[PDB]
Amino acid sequence: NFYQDGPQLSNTFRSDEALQKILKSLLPADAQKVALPHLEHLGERAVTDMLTWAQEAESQPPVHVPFDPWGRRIDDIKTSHGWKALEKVAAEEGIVATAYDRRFGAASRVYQMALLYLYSPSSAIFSCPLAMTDGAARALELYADADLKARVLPHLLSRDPKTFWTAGQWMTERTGGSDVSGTSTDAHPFTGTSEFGATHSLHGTKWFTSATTSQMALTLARPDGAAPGSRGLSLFFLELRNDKGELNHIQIHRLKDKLGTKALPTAELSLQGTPARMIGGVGEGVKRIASVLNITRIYNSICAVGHIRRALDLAQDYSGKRQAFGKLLKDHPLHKSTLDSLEADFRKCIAFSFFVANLLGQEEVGEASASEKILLRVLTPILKLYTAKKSIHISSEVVEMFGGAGYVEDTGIPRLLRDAQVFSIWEGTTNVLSLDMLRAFEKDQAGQILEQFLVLNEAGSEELVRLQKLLTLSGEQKEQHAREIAFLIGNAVARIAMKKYSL
Amino acid sequence: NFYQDGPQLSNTFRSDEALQKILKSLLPADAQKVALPHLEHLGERAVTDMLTWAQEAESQPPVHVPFDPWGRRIDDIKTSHGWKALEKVAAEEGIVATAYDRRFGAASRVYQMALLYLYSPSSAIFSCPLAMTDGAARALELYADADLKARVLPHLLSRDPKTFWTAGQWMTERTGGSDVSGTSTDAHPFTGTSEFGATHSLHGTKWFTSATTSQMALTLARPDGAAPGSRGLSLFFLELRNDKGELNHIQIHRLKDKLGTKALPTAELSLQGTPARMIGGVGEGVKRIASVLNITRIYNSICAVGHIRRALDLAQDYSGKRQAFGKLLKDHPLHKSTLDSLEADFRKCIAFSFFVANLLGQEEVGEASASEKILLRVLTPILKLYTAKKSIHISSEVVEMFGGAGYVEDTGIPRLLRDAQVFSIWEGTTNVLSLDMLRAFEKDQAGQILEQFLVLNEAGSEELVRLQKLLTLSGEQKEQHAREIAFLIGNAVARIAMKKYSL
Amino acid sequence: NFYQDGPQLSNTFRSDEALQKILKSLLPADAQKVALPHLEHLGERAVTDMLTWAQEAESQPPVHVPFDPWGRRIDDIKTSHGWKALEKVAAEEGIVATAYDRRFGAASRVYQMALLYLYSPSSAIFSCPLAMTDGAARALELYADADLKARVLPHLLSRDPKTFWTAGQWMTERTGGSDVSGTSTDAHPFTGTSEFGATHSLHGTKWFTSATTSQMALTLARPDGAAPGSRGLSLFFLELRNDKGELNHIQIHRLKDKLGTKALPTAELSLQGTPARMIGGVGEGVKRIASVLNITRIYNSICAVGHIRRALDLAQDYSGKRQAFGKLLKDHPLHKSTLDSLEADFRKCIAFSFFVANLLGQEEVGEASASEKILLRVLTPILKLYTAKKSIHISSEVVEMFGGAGYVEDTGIPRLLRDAQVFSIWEGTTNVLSLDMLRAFEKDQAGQILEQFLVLNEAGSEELVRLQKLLTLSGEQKEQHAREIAFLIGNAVARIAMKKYSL
Amino acid sequence: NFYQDGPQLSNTFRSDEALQKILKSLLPADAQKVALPHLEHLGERAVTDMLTWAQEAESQPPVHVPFDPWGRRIDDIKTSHGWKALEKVAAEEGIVATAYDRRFGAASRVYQMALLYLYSPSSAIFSCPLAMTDGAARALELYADADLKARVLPHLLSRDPKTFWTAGQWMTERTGGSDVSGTSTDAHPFTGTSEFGATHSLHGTKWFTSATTSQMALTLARPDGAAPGSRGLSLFFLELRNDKGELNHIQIHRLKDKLGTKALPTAELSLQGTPARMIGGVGEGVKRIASVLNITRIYNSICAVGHIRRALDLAQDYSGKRQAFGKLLKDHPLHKSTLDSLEADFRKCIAFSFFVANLLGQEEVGEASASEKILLRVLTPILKLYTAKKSIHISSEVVEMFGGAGYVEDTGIPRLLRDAQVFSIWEGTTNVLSLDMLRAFEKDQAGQILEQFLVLNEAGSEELVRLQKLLTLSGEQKEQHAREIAFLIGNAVARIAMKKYSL
Repeated sequence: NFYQDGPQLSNTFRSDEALQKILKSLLPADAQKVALPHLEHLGERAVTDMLTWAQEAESQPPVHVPFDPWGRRIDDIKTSHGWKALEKVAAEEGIVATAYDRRFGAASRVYQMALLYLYSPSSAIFSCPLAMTDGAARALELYADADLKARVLPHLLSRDPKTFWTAGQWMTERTGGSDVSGTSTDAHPFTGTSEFGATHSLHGTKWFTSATTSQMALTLARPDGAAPGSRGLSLFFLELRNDKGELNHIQIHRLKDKLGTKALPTAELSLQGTPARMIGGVGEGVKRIASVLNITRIYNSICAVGHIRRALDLAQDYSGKRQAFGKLLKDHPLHKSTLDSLEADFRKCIAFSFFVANLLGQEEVGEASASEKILLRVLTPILKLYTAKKSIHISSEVVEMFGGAGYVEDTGIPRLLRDAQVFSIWEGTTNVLSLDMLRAFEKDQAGQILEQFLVLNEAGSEELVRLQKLLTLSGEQKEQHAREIAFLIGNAVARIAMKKYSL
Repeated sequence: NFYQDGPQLSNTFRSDEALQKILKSLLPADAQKVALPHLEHLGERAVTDMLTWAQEAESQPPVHVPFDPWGRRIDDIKTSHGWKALEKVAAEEGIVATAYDRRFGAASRVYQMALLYLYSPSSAIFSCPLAMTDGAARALELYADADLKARVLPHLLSRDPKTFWTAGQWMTERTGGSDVSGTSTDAHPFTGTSEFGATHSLHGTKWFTSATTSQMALTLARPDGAAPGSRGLSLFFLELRNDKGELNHIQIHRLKDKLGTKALPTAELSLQGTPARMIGGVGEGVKRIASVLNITRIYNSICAVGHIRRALDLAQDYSGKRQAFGKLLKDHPLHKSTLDSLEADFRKCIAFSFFVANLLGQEEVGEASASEKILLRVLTPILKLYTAKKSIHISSEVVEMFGGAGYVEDTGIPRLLRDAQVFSIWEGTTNVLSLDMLRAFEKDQAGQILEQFLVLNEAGSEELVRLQKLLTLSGEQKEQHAREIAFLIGNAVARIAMKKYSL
Repeated sequence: NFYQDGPQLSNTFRSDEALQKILKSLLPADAQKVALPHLEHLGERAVTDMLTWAQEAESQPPVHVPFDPWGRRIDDIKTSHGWKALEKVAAEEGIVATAYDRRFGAASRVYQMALLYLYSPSSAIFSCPLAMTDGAARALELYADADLKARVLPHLLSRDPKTFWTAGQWMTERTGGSDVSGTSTDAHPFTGTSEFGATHSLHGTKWFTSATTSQMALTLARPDGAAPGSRGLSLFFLELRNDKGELNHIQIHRLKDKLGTKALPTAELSLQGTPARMIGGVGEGVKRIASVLNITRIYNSICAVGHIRRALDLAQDYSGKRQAFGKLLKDHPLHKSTLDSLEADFRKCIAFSFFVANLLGQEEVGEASASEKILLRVLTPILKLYTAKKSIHISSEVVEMFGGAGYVEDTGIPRLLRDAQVFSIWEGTTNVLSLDMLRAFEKDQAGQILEQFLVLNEAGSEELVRLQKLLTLSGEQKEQHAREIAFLIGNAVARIAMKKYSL
Repeated sequence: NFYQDGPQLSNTFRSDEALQKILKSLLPADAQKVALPHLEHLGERAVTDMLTWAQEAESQPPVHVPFDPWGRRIDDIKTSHGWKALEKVAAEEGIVATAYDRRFGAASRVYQMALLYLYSPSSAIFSCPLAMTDGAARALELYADADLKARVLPHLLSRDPKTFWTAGQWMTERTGGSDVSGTSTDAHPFTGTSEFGATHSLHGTKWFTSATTSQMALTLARPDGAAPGSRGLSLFFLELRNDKGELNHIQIHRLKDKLGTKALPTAELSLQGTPARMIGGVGEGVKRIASVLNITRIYNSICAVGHIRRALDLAQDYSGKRQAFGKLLKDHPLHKSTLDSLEADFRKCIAFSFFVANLLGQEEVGEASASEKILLRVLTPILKLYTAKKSIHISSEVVEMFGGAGYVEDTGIPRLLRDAQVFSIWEGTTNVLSLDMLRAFEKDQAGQILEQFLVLNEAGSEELVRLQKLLTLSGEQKEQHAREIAFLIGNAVARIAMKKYSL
């Protein structure tokens, strides 16, 4: 008799007025001429072939096969065809490469982040490998010798699926992930054959990694003569496999069985003499990898806001199809008010995100003012923790908006919450990033540069007045209030950005 | 080399100063004589044999076996030994029965709810069957003929596992759960044999049920020739199986694959001429079933707060074992402030819950004033939506407090979020209960009785002023503000209750 | 250190001297011109893309999805991409269609059976659907009205994957498969709409079926008012789905969890008013369906022998790679003698199979003598039970030849035994076919025609003497000796055929 | 409507006339007084609580958990409660210990083998650990120092579940299992703490083992100064865990996913400095472990015949419940003749098995004549390969006797074939044991002692005449015919034993 119609998606570029308004403000005419048709195309893929491949990957999670039938240690990771297909899309659509083709100045990074914004929610979180790939490319561009750059960058930035590499970023060990000072991976001097000029061999265990689907990784290790703690750490480049395709003295222990991001392989592994090449100098590892973090944290933000948009698209569509007590849900004043509130949060998030992406683009093309560089540094952790918390809140409300159906996995709706919860954890928790914000304040007059910016652009906001009072408090009291400070700034900046983009 | 020590629990009665303070206020001396050692005993089981049985049930979810090997339709649901054991615990510890032994007046229900509070978080949500069992006993006690009470109550209230029955409550159909007016299950006059005086046969589909875990159920159906909508619905009692152990014309379609509560069988089923007995008169179904809803909503609340306590117990213990940047997490001011904030929320929730539990007890022993009965009616939906939202927020924060480990299933931590999300959905969503609160106001001056209660018991405040101003608004403006109104009231009653119990 | 190299296959046409000798004897020059390059091509696919697709299908068995997420009964069966691909191969390589292109007279069927012989062992038993498809085409060709032939034959005999249909054959019910007289499926007159001229609606349960893999099926049912037993049964044609792709009143109960053939969906289903079209007259069902049985039994035989060849190819290759006590296994006299014995059995089986395949071809093009038609009738059940038993014996010996590895599933070797066991059970057990042989003798002097054939074609022998003595026995003594009689005949015909083909 | 009744078992002692006749011949009066009531009791357990525990273990196969949630390598093997329960039965019922309590002389081993015969088919192959436990106890009794015997034998032979140990026998490596000469496990001298007087540390990989549920194991290793090949191998004792329960430098790679014996943990593991104690002298390992093989091979035989009896009990019962073509299966002459033939094979197997068990008992109490010791040596491999092949043949026929149902796993019938196939592989393949027979012939005039025995007890058998002609052939021709020779002897001896026991 009666059966409920479930939610349906529509082209994600055409359905997103906020994104279109933002790009009209941030993209110059020559950029729009190329970007808008590309984006409209990607928006179509997001609800057609990508959507199916993502569903396929989520329904067939990766499997570790440590041994072949005759006892050879192979450490294969079996993935779905859909997962492999989503990697190919990332290459051919230039989801990473677009940022590094800086034809459009600062707008190149904006255009790229718009591609990521459409791609990510339909990628089964392949966007995580892409974040680390982008971060790795920038790090190599900034710090690596010309020969290493010549070998690796054409792969990371390739638009050809056959040559495209992704990178892992292997920073977490059992001792800590927030704090890497306890890193126990040793780097012994290495003299031998290599295809990339390896200088050391690495011995240690990496506790969360993206396993072996990536061709390279960056990691931290402690050379034989180095000091303890963070300043005995150097940055290292390594390749996972040799010519023939066998792992370079890398052993996978197991895959993590995770709350969400289930299509994404996350492994514990051991480096057992893995050949590697030091980048930068002894002791410089932590501060050099800091430029990988800035990019991955802005990826995380954009992916979290794309996730919000996907949850709300499903909720909006359902609200026009589900009836209760005589009315469609969208026509119940309380239900509509809840949706409106979530959409308002979304608008803050997407404006804030692209405001920061623009700042990032400005810095990457050398056109950022001293003030803009400081703003980028302060706002990046704030953006990340802000959009992450919002994406979890919104995903949970959307699960509840579907009622009982929201709690049953074959509707696809519980995944929204399971996946969203990752965003406030990966690349730094709310508290770790709140403290990074407080430490950004202590350098280059950054607290005052932020204050001047807020006074210049919206002196009369309710957030600024409260924020000023908090910023006068003691050191440890500011730490205790660090979250409140972060969200006041995030909200103040979101409002400024929304006005700037006419949202 | 280094391995992190994971969280450990300790006796849940001794470790809970809040619960002890509340019980010292609410239980008279004679009740304490019986209750406190029972609770200390149950608090030990909660972290020993129950914890093991719950883990086993969560690791071995129920499985539907529709057919035996020779083609007989049997619709068996295979469960773990741990799940069966937790059912035995519910009987022998009197997790339901304690409330119906009313020697301690209003305190009998308070004592029972303290038992539930300790039991639920170590029950793999067997507490859900218990809520529906308790609700069914109350409905039968209030409305059923003497012969039906004599048959069924000794099973529902038994302390002997061999005799104990649980009940299902089958309201939800595909057309709706919030709104049951679209109920399509027909009740035809029945003149066949039964063991319980069946009067009708039921034909329809019940879309979320507790499957065949229960020996009986209450449900709604539309008798032949009855009016459309909720006004044509009657309340029906049925038993699931006959003498031989065969399902009484009930077919299980499948089990739901759920976000959480995975040990709990939740089934879609069809009634295919299921004999049933009408309770009460034609047209009275929804109003009679409200006494099941009120009890299950208070169970939900107590279970949500027990869940919060469990999440925080794990976080607190971990915070004394995990180090970062040289210090235990508990010694980082921001982490400590976050924990303190979550604990403050916990204290509001438990005080509010037992305040309402005491009111329920008062009404059940006939000692509640007219105003207190009205308070109970108004505060029950508020308590439910209030504690549910807090439980989800706190579980998500606790997941993030464990960092990466928090996101990995074998630590047991992701389950906190997956399970918590259920609390804001079953037995009513936030918005549906917000509206139930608003309809309660429009009956017997309930809004005015509520307001006098808040004014008498708490000083003037901006929140109070804000609430009074909201309560005068338009029909539709009150609806738009229904959530804000509910949380304003919830916060006020929580403060009042915390003061009363010296928390 | 040391790791054993596992078995490898090579092109299955080039590696099979027996098959090549048989085809040089049975195929005329014009047939060889077409067939030999086609077969060499298929022999390559059998060890490349087909082998990969079969492994994938065996590793991802079909899954029944009875309900969509919103409660619609859809009864989907999800299969692997590999399974779908192997269906495409069957069409494009003309694994069925080749027989019905009778330009080469009796040799068209011989050529088709050579294709099946190479295809089947790398098909994850998709060859089972093909047998039933071939059988259905023959039944329709022989018995169906022109309009039904015009509709259906272009699908069954299509070489285009977009147009190709397979058929199921639904005979078995819970009461019996060997004996269909207890068939309980009723056929009521039907006056509704259909796309194929349906005359009845079917109501009953079919206990082993190929589920919804097929677009059509043949089945038996009892029309209203018909006699009891097999004499009341008629043959029915039905299509599984309508225009919209919805099942035509067919419900799938579940898939069988089988010892082997795990990639093949085998379902229990209920016909719940399924429109169907009677073929032939009332009471003629069993006799008309015999032309499906005869073809499927010869398919079974060829598939059993292809299975034997696959098992021995693996054993032979392994025997040239595995060492024990200083020598390759092939150089141990006892191991070599065991292999030689299994190979001698293989040669009997393949010669016997193609001998009967040639007879089938002769009859299908109208060129078979009266005696040869009778030989075909007698030898078909014998061939089937004979090759089946040999396939099981040889598979078990090959499992043991691999030693411990033979018993471990990821080597692929245990599957040889699990799959082989099916061959002696479907389309008739050893005893049921032994009795079919005995009833065939009692019709048209068939026993005497058989005996003259053996005497003319083979010298006198103790086996021959033993057989003649058995063929004169009592009604019940012949039954007790039915197996011995069948294997005596099978061995005699195998020797005669081997001599004829110079094996 | 119609549903088939499935097969049911009855007390396995009372239902087995062949076993009872054998024990009346082999057990003296004082032995029968104790044994027969014990056996009747075990026969009841075999079809009640053991049957359920075995089903439970087969439905919940063991799982390897290499890491705890915090990264500690624990290599846990999770087993079902039923598996644990079947171990307890083995201890309390004295399934091993009974043989070593030699109150009844040679009849003690017979009584024990009768217990094994009833136990094994209902043990989910826990009888395999018991075989290795028995073998280990005998080896220690024969060759170990008094102090080691004092420590270990009370555990192996315990009737108390709390103190009972099982043993593994770790002889197979990747290089070979039939041939152990390629053993690569090194034994370095060890000086340190041990609880059992360890003398060496072991380094190597064992390719098939019974994992970590056993407390001890025997294995072969090559000391630092030893020769290559088999005479550089010494026999070693080791314990798997220390005081606290952690593995003694043993790492489990994975469990095998096997054709059958699915309840039994079979693991690949590495010895990584595992402390061990040499038993016997350097170079003596292979010949000392030969006395473990003799016991495990007779266990295998008895278990294989118990397996035959179980398959036939199910088939016999089904044959009295399934009808086809108007008659119960048992009443169809061809079906009855097939059953009779299988039962005749069973009678040969059980008589042969207990004839050899009696010989074993005679040798263990020092009462075997020179001729009887030689007969035991020659007949042991023959018994093992004979009963194994018969059990596979009979299991396959029984699967087919159940028709389609026989091929579907939830009937329990396919397991009969999957499990039976192990018997011809473990502890030696048919060919390896056939060659061991031929080598037994070359010592102590053994071929002539066997001939004299056959001439004395049944000169007129058809087997002897054929056997004599084969035994005159050349060395390599005897090897080529080794299987035929083995089965002729097996059949000749089975006939002699059947006459001796009045079967």
